[PDB]
Amino acid sequence: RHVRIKNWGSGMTFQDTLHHKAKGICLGSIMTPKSLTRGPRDKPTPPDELLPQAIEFVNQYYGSFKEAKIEEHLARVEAVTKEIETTGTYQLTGDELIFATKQAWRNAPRCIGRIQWSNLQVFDARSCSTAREMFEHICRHVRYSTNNGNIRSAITVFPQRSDGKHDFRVWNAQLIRYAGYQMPDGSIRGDPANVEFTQLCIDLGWKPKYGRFDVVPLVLQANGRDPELFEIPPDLVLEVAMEHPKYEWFRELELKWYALPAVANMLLEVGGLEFPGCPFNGWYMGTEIGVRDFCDVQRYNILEEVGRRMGLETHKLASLWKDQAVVEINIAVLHSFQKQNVTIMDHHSAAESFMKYMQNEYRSRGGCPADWIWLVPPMSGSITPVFHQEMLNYVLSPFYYYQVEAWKTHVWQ
Amino acid sequence: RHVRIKNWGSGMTFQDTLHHKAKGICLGSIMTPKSLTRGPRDKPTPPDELLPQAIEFVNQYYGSFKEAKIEEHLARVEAVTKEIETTGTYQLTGDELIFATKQAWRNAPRCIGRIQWSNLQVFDARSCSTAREMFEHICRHVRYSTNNGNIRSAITVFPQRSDGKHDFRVWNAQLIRYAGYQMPDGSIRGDPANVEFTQLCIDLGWKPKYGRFDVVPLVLQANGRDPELFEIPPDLVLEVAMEHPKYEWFRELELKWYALPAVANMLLEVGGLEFPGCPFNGWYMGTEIGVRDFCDVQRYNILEEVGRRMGLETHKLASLWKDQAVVEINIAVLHSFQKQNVTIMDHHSAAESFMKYMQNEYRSRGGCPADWIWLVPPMSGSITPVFHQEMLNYVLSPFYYYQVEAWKTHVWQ
Amino acid sequence: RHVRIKNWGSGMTFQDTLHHKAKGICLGSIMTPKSLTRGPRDKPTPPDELLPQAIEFVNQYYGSFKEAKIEEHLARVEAVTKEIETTGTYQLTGDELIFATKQAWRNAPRCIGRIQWSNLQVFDARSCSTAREMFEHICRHVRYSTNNGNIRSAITVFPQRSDGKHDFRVWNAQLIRYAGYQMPDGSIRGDPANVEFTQLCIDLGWKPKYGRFDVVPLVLQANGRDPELFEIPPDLVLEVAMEHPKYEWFRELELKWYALPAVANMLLEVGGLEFPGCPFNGWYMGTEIGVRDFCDVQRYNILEEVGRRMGLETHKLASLWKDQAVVEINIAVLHSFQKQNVTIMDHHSAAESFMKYMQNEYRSRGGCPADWIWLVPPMSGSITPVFHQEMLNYVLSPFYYYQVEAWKTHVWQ
Amino acid sequence: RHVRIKNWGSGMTFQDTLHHKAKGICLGSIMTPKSLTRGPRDKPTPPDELLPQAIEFVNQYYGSFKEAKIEEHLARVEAVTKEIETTGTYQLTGDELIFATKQAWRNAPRCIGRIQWSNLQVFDARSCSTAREMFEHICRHVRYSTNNGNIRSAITVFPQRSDGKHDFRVWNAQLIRYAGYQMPDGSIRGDPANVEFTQLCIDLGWKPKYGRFDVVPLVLQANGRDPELFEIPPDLVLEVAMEHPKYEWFRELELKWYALPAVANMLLEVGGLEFPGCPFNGWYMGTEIGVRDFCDVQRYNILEEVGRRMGLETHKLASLWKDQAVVEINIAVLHSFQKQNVTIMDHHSAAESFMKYMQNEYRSRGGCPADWIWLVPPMSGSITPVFHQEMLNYVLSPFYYYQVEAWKTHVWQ
Ligand code: HEM
Ligand code: HEM
Ligand code: HEM
Ligand code: HEM
Ligand SMILES: Cc1cc(N)nc(CCc2cncc([C@H](CN)Cc3cc(C)cc(N)n3)c2)c1
Ligand SMILES: Cc1cc(N)nc(CCc2cncc([C@H](CN)Cc3cc(C)cc(N)n3)c2)c1
Ligand SMILES: Cc1cc(N)nc(CCc2cncc([C@H](CN)Cc3cc(C)cc(N)n3)c2)c1
Ligand SMILES: Cc1cc(N)nc(CCc2cncc([C@H](CN)Cc3cc(C)cc(N)n3)c2)c1
Ligand SMILES: C[C@H](O)[C@H](O)[C@H]1CNc2nc(N)[nH]c(=O)c2N1
Ligand SMILES: C[C@H](O)[C@H](O)[C@H]1CNc2nc(N)[nH]c(=O)c2N1
Ligand SMILES: C[C@H](O)[C@H](O)[C@H]1CNc2nc(N)[nH]c(=O)c2N1
Ligand SMILES: C[C@H](O)[C@H](O)[C@H]1CNc2nc(N)[nH]c(=O)c2N1
Repeated sequence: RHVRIKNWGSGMTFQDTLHHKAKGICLGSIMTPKSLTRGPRDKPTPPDELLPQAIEFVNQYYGSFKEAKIEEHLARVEAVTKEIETTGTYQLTGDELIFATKQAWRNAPRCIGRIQWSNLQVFDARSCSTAREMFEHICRHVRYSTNNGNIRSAITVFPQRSDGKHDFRVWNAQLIRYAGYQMPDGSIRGDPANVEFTQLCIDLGWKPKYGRFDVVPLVLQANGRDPELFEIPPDLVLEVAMEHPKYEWFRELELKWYALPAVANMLLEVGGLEFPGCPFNGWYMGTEIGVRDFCDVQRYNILEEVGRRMGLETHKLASLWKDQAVVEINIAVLHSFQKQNVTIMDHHSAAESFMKYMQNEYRSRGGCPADWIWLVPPMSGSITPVFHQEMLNYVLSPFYYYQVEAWKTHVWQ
Repeated sequence: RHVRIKNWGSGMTFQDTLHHKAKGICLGSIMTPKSLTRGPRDKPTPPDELLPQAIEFVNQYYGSFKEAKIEEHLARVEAVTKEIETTGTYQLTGDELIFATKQAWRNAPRCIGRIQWSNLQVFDARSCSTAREMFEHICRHVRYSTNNGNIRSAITVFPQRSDGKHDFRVWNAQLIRYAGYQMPDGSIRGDPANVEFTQLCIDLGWKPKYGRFDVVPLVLQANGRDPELFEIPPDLVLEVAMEHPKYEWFRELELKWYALPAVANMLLEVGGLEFPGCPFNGWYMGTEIGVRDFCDVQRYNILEEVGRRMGLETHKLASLWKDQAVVEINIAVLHSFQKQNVTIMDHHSAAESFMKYMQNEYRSRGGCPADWIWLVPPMSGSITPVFHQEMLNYVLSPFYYYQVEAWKTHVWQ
Repeated sequence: RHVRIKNWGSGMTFQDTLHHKAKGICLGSIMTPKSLTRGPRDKPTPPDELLPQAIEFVNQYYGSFKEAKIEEHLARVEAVTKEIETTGTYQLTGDELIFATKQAWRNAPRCIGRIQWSNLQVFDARSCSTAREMFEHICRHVRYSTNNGNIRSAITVFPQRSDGKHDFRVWNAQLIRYAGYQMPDGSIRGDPANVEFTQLCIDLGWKPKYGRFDVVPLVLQANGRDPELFEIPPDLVLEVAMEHPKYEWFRELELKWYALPAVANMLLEVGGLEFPGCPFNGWYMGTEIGVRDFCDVQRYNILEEVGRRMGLETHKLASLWKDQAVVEINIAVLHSFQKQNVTIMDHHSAAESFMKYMQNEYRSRGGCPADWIWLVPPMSGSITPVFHQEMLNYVLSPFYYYQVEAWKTHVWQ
Repeated sequence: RHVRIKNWGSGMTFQDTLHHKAKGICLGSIMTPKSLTRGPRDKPTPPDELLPQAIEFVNQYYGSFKEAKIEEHLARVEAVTKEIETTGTYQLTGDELIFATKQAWRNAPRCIGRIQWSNLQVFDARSCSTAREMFEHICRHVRYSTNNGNIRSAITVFPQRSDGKHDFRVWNAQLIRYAGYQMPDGSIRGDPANVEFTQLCIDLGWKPKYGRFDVVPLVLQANGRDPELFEIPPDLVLEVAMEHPKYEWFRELELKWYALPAVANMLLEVGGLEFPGCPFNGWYMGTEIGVRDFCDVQRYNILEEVGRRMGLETHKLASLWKDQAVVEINIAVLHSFQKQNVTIMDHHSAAESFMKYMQNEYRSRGGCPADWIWLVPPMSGSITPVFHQEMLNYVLSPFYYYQVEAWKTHVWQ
């Protein structure tokens, strides 16, 4: 049974059926609902409970293939059953893992970038062992993805959970993020969103360097142990200085940003197994840096200042000065990234492509999970076509769930 | 059960309890869910189930007063219970109404303009009997709200619902909307969302004027009977012609819009009762006209034209040429409404005043129902505090529901 | 002894030999130098001193012909001597007259229109005797030249002056002009520059209408007699109402002007004869009305008002507000004229057309008399080629001279 | 004898007597006429042709002081007479020079700045001895007058002409001026009026830089010797980059202009002495950059382009596009110089003051020598009072004369 949804802009309608295949988990605009969280545990998933899911994942994987693969399918099911019954858990083939990481992306309902899903570099780092080693893998990763400014998407997978006590985790939210500091006059220099995390880093040893853009160290957690700190060697963090193609004074704001956006603190779910260490990256969309990173009040908040030097009437709020200023900032980001041969995509182009993605999804697998709230751009929203797209939002499997900030639960062994 | 609600903008965090007294009706971004609709009926609501709700609301009414008048309260509940007795339904004092309209405004979650909820003008018209009287009651409503420039808000309540066979309802979307016509060569002229309806109007005998800004006539329904067209007198329609502070050429586009946004076809629910005609108006928000009306591909869609006219790089999408037009078009709208002294609200001031309201509502009733998707303005979203506010969405009584539009069910006499 | 003459704009460089013929009469920018006036006299030009000037002209006339008839040159030269000896004066042949009016035009150093000179209607009114009769020829001239808006150049020539005591003249500076009146409160209303003359008319019987554009009557003198008033029928007075093509409000200044510019008060000198009655007209140049008639402080003086009305910064001198208004008014004039199918020439075309003329003159007769001060338009001067053209000013024969205005010398019967 | 002259705008007339004192020298609109030029010579000015002129000046000087200085005056008259009897020439006191330069400024009849005359830095450089020494002096002068943007007027005076074989002159017509080059395909780059000169320096060994705004070298001539080239230190050449305050695109024209207008190539006459080296500067009038430098066909010629940039009907003349652009360019010039904090006066302000200057001169020496052709701005002429003022032109003494340009008449060592 089918659910009707309409693109009010084109009149085109899809019939969504893939929903009636969803894990059945209005908590309305909540950023991190419980429904999308996967907490810690501390005994391994009951093996009885894991079995049906593993058959289901094996079944998904095999029915992904061009011709039927009967022989090897039946083989794999038996194989997997025995493995769980005898060992409590199971291991997945090198391929299975590729397929899952790609599928879980495809299933991520907040990612506008999804047209790229079939195209994802998969770093199998499951046999990883000290934080020493986690750090090395993460560099192998950043080097590949930064690709001399021609960003590519890639994922690095650290060994499954077992226990719920021997977790491999990156504690940082993103691989590369700017520090933020509470200054003695009560003011915040740096990135206010990160005041808390940086404190943690300082507490754990890091020398606080008191600057607008200091890159915070990796906080790496091997086998559930206490975390250890590593600094990403600077020449692997690729950055872009902001300038504006018309306004000189832009350069004087002395603004820059990193090229590579990588989520680190999220957990991957596959046929019942959980990986709490999987950092993945794509490339940036204009507005993320422009609108958010630079104009959000709780991030860099450069909006007021720019209005002032565009000489706008920053006091009559009705003059739309704020909107003008946003747009200039956003041109500046794109322009800088282009003037520099560093991959980046504007929100219009993104949305356009997402519409094509959404189209083939319905055409090919009967559906497409999507968070409208997340997918419609932080700026000039109803000008993009996704704005007028009725969309359904649901949890499939494989899937990327958020977990609980690691420090919130860790026991300092 | 108290539910946590954060404003990632400031940090300020609300507790929410009000959700609990919501007779609890992911249908994600669906424009009109069945959840939010009030269908047609052919019998009157059963004695049995109409009484509990009748009581419910009288309760609300009284425990909202100066203090608490104890036996108007038992003598009003005496009244109602014995009123359902002898004709199985009931009346509301010329005054329980003033309350429930103001209350159901307070309760409509998509309205960003709810700081003004107590400042409403109630036009009692529940006695009214030809459609041609409906017409006059509406023109009172209009001349009043238009107020020669300075807009005030008003609702007009028509007779409730007996058999359902005898409904009083306006078929229009809003009172003032522009007609849309499908031209000989297949092209469209006017407001293209309204083609549909303009068509219907013509079939009911309206002479089409084949013009971009023609005001479509009222289609009116006297208790059940077929509908009759009455055109509004042209000088009860206040309109603003568009021009730009900086762009003399903007006039050349010859664009204008109406002063007054009113909603004809929603149904009010009050402690059990249903009123299928209750038009209500407020004043316009900048974007509704600037962004939405003018820029939407399925509306006037002038964006391409304005960018040619500002000579931007209208072929390189990533030049943000779209985002600039949209700003400039909106300054035009905002500026034109000041130049001709007509109440208008830019989307910032709206947002801010909403945030103040939302704060009040959580302070004084422990909850504020809000549909994030509708409240965040259609341009420059994240530059308005509401974007960063987590919100809960729920239906209370009294409430304004959408109906299936008359022409689709109404049995043709 | 040719004089070098450089056009700094082009670099092109003429050699003037025609100044050698100048009757050799720094009076820098004086509007009416003594040497361009022909005063009254009160005895005929002495037979003696006239004779050579008559021959003079005669050779110049015949030496003008393509052909060259020697025996007619002699026949004419003979007729003339034998005419001057016996009458004391001579008579021009009809044809000689055409030639002479045309030549004096060519010889008018202040007239940018000269490209047109070979092409000019000549009305012979030398046999005229009553003032009423003068008035008839004049309306013939006006209907002819007005030509339903397609203006044509023409001159009407009244009886030569005989003894200086029997002059036929028009006292009016121009055939069509608006009255200026001195109001009781100090202020002036109408054409301030014309208060003076208006007064005289009132004095001779005319009823003042106290209106901004009131057409003054004709003040006509027939051989010596006190002048008489006739009003040109409103039908022969073609006018144009100013509107601007972007500013509706322009029409609110209720401005108009007349289509026909005719100098009436000047004196033609041919071969020692003086005709002090000879009005001639051409078509208007934009700027004459736009810059001069409307913006001269001592004329209609509308400039400040057009300023306020356009919204410019009219107390900051440096804002160039004075210069923007003058451009817009000047457009209104051209626009208005086009709009009503009435010949008008803008000052740019005029400039260029003069340059083509000047150059032909240098080619064909070795010189071209030219008053730089009068020829360079009253706005955007250096933008016209005549500005960078070095010129010589000098008096040839025939020639149009200024006269001492009649009322200043006339003795009244 | 008195000479009456009218201001047609104001009605006001002066009578002029100062002209009787003019050393008695139509040479019509000639830029650089014989009568205002001052020959080279090869003998000293014969002593007793000098004498009457020396007494004359000495008389003027003492006559300038508020209270008769009888003794000191007589002393100086004999002083001088002796000096001439015995040396065949004379020196003038440091003070007399200060007085002369100012008087001669007052007497230069083409300078609308003259309102300032009483107010001039006078660099005595009469002791000067080499071309290098000349260069030294000229910098003192530029750093002084440039005065950090706040322009001040100054004159530097090099040693009087002796036998006029040992002249001291700067061959450059102005101090700072841009080179103009004739490019290989005959197009002209830079300042086309300046081509032939720039070629001269190229030939005296300047390395041509082939840009738009190349500052030319100084061509210096000491003691009649051949000249030598010096380049002004670039940081003494203050320039203004041009931007319109409404049109961003203006900045894209990439125009700038120097801040200091200094005339070198003129000769000072005082009491029969000739100074062939006296460079003077004042500050700019808007128009001479905006209208002339930027719009003359023979200059930077931008008009066509700005027209295109502005959407104007550059193909239909009568649209007055040309007039509209010349305005905006001019605004840009003033606005640029104002924002960059550099003295400039606009042509209305200029003219309004000349008018006060004139009116004082009449009040107080019975005259004011004025070239109307040069005084009336190259734009909106009629809109400035001077257009309407009849003015007399004549040569007093002291006086700044023009010279045969040095390269025409230099005996090449
Ligand atoms: C072609 C490259 C990609 C682009 C252009 C892109 C674009 C985006 C953007 C703009 C967001 C929202 C970011 C924000 O709100 O702060 C997002 C969210 C997300 N994307 Fe992507 N994406 C890309 C690749 C990926 C990849 C490779 C994965 C993992 C396989 C992924 C999974 C997600 C997830 C899980 C979110 C949720 C955001 C959160 O709460 O942190 N995306 N994507
Ligand atoms: C005080 C003036 C008012 C302002 C400024 C205002 C503002 C707005 C805005 C901007 C919208 C969204 C428009 C759209 O998306 O098409 C809206 C929708 C709405 N408002 Fe208001 N409002 C006002 C008065 C009222 C009143 C008097 C009522 C009823 C008593 C009301 C109930 C609603 C409802 C139910 C909607 C949803 C409309 C729909 O789905 O068609 N508002 N309001
Ligand atoms: C094609 C038609 C003509 C045009 C466009 C034209 C243009 C002009 C203009 C623009 C002026 C200056 C007006 C002012 O500043 O007051 C002028 C002055 C003059 N033109 Fe013409 N002209 C035309 C025909 C004639 C004719 C037919 C004659 C006589 C044969 C003539 C002789 C003069 C004279 C004598 C002046 C100086 C008049 C004065 O001081 O009032 N022009 N002309
Ligand atoms: C307040 C300062 C001054 C201003 C604003 C000013 C303004 C002007 C202007 C606009 C011109 C016409 C320039 C042109 O068409 O190229 C001019 C010409 C002239 N001014 Fe000045 N002036 C100033 C000071 C001086 C000084 C200090 C002198 C010499 C002492 C001077 C002597 C002249 C001379 C001789 C000319 C004739 C220009 C030529 O053909 O080279 N002015 N002045
Ligand atoms: C794969 C990828 C691609 C891309 N273009 N951008 C990204 C952005 C990742 C990111 C960076 N900085 C902040 C965020 C989000 C806030 N916008 C993370 C977040 C924060 C919070 C408080 C809740 C939540 N659910 N998610 C996400 C990831
Ligand atoms: C009371 C009031 C105030 C105000 N400022 N603006 C308005 C706008 C009313 C309006 C005008 N034009 C179109 C609409 C709605 C779209 N936003 C119509 C609509 C269409 C559909 C398919 C669903 C829906 N729920 N509503 C609403 C109403
Ligand atoms: C034949 C012709 C053509 C044309 N296009 N314009 C005209 C303008 C005639 C005109 C109209 N209004 C005033 C004037 C002149 C000043 N502009 C009159 C005049 C006045 C004074 C005080 C002195 C003088 N020499 N000339 C002339 C004539
Ligand atoms: C002291 C001073 C002040 C000021 N505001 N402007 C100036 C003008 C400097 C200047 C710059 N470029 C050209 C000129 C003159 C053109 N108006 C040059 C010139 C050329 C010719 C051929 C003749 C002539 N007499 N004068 C002058 C000087
Ligand atoms: C499909 C999607 O829900 C639809 O385009 C909605 C989105 N948000 C909106 N928000 C407001 N305020 N008004 C609207 O019409 C819409 N349209
Ligand atoms: C309250 C609300 O959920 C929150 O501010 C969200 C809204 N939508 C978003 N959408 C994206 N893509 N990224 C964000 O950070 C947010 N913030
Ligand atoms: C004083 C000066 O001669 C007078 O204002 C002149 C200037 N130049 C002119 N030039 C033309 N063509 N017409 C005029 O009236 C004038 N007026
Ligand atoms: C030919 C004419 O004299 C030449 O183009 C003059 C005109 N008037 C001028 N007036 C000023 N002030 N400066 C100039 O260069 C000129 N040029």
